[PDB]
Amino acid sequence: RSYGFRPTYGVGHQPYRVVVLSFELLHAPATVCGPKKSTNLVKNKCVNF
Amino acid sequence: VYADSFVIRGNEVSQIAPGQTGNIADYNYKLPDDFTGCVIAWNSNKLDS
Repeated sequence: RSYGFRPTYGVGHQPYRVVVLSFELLHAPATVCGPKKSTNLVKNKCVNF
Repeated sequence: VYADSFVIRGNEVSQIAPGQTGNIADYNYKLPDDFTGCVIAWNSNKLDS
């Protein structure tokens, strides 16, 4: 069956456009994430890794 | 449960719907914008003419 979109319809029957994103936070080689820069790897000291 | 019945001409049958205006949607029969339910119609030429 088909829809019957028309501009004269009121809010609630008008067509809307929707996009939904999906994530999954498992243990795997990461490929995409936010903008940040790394730092030199220190060792044998108490740091906030 | 609401029920109603009346006789009209065929040319003004498609006009029986929310959001319509004109000959039958303004002088004879009007329905609200948030209407819910169903609409039933059939031909009755052989017993009403």
